[PDB]
Amino acid sequence: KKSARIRRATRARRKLQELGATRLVVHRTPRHIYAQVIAPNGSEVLVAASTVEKAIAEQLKYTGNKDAAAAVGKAVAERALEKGIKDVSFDRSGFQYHGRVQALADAAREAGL
Amino acid sequence: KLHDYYKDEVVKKLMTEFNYNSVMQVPRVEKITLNMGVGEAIADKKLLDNAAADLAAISGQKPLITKARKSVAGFKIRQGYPIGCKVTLRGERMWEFFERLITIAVPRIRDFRGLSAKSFDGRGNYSMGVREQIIFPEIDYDKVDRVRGLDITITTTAKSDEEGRALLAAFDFPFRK
Amino acid sequence: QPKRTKFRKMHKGRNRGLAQGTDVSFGSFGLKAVGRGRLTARQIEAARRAMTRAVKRQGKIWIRVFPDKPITEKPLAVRMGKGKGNVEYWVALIQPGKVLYEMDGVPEELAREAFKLAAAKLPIKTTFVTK
Amino acid sequence: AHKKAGGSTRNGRDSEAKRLGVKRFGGESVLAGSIIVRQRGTKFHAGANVGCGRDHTLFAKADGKVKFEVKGPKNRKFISIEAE
Amino acid sequence: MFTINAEVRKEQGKGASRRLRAANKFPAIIYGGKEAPLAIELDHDKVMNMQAKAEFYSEVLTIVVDGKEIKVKAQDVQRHPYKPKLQHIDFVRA
RNA sequence: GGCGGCCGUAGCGCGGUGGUCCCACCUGACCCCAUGCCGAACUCAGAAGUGAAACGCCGUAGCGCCGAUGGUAGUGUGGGGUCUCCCCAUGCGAGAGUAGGAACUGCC
RNA sequence: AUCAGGAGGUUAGUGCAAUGGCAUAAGCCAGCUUGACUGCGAGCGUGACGGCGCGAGCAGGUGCGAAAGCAGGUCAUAGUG
Repeated sequence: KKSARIRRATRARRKLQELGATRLVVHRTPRHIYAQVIAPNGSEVLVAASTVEKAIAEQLKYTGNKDAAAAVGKAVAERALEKGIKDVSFDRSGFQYHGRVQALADAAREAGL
Repeated sequence: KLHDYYKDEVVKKLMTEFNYNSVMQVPRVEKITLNMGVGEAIADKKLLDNAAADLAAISGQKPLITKARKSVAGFKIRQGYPIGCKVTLRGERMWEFFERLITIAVPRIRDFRGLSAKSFDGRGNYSMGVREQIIFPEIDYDKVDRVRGLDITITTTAKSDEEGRALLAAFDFPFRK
Repeated sequence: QPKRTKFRKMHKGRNRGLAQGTDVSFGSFGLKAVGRGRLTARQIEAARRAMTRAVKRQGKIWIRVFPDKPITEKPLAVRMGKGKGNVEYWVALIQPGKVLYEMDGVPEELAREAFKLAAAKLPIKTTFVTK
Repeated sequence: AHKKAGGSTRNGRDSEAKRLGVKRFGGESVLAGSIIVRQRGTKFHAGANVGCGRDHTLFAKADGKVKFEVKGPKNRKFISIEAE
Repeated sequence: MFTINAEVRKEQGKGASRRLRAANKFPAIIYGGKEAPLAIELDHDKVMNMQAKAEFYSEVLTIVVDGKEIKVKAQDVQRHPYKPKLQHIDFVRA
């Protein structure tokens, strides 16, 4: 078969769909950072939390740094464990290393994922 | 300084009395290419030294020596011969060299004209024509051997002869008819 | 005979050519021939040149089918040399109900006598059609 | 050096390919069929090729690619007996 | 306004068609937007001489099938090969 | 614009119109970080100016693709004659032609 | 010759006689690096028949990568006794 438009952009991952589990997409914005736990077959979002929502707790500083990306990971993951999910793979479509995505992943494990 | 007003103030005015359109298209960023004068022929293994040595004073960084693509054609060319040697970069630099270039030192040469012929005809890339002896405020008056004279270009995406050059004569003079 | 062409070797030239008549207006007349048959370029010229040499009154005479199927022959012994292109040049394939020569003309038929002369040159019983 | 004389392929021998893998009985995770080498994706029964369709069935065993762009090269999604 | 008689195509087939053509009869299909298409059996002799008249395709033909007219216009006519005759003609309600 | 469902008739082109809620452009590069030669890439920051390239809607079916109502040539299959050849029975029917879909649907 | 812009699924190129595959690519450029590892099985060649080859595991371990993963030489089919 040919390479779908998505495969050409290599943003997706078929190797994580062969397992039949969930993902941990990490959206990044020059103002905010977002994370989700979408499941196969469309865009089924079970749990998610934005850095802007972190303010609801008691956030003061900017929401576009590293320490903020780690705070969101603990929130999205905490809510995930409350849902019923245990395992999850990391899905960072295009990005560098040691960036905010790594801090997001390291935060997810800190919760229990 | 006197360079910011040309992309917010003196850009809408030159698009109202004789244009009647939108806001964009006239005139952006994108790097500006600065070519060098053919160094070939002049002399032998040299000149390249005094080169990049003077082209690194008016600006930053040093030019790179790149060759062509190994593909012999219907011309006298071997495989692996340094030719061209071009390096162009920007970001916010190509904005000041449009100030200290056409303000001081000119008029202040020795026999400057004032009237220029119609360079281009049906394009965007203008033209130029400077001699070998030039006097700049960013160059020593007595210590430079072999005077250098490089041209000056400017890339633009115009569609008609008019509607253009009206921005050039908005800071870069003289230019009589 | 499996239809043929070239993509092989160059043979003789066309004994035909002169389409004749003016093509500023496209008509829908013709001279159908009941029965399929292979006609060589030469015989096509004799028939075409027969009517054209008779329709001096006017023109508008045209042909749709042309020879595009070569046929090689072999004279002598045999054991080295598929086939060369000799007298047997290109040949046209005519269908049981195909229109060959059609002349743009309103009921004033002065070429029926011409088509008759040509109808006696091609190996196939042809019939005159008005539509 | 270069090629010449236009044409289709270039004549060979007798095709060497089969169609092993009933995929309706016991099936160890291995190449189900034989025609063209090099290909992955299918981990179970995924017989799906342009046409009236394709199919396979029953056999619990992780992974099980096909031959290549032939008998249903596409990769479906899981399948086993009925209750391994 | 040409008035032609006709029936309905019950045994739709090449075999049944040839038995009609031998008796001077050919099939035909009529359509008209919301109106459901209908296949009828027209007279060969009549239509043949009527279709020869150019106005045939411009008139509002009054085809009386079995016991009632329909009023339609000619579209295209499929002629027969070996024997110059009518094979099938299309019509449109007008 | 946010938030869902159905979930390859959402391939690919093309038109109108709306929200300063939103969003790319754009703008600025002090710093984290980064380009073999070029913060263009990469990454960070502010928001003067538009909608000229998103998105929300909504108007054409070109072309790709997926379905539906109508049928000649061609063709499956078994008997007939006939110089070749052609015919009949029977299951379909080239390809052309008439139409369906450019989203659909809930909420703030 | 080069450079800048536009059109351009691709007719380029990919070692080799051709077909098949491929473009945000298995193509090009640059950098880095080097799995052409060891041991032992199951399977594939209507119809039994060896060497050899290939696809696919397991056990222990080399290279690169974040990792999955990729190798049993050069995209596959001639270059051998």
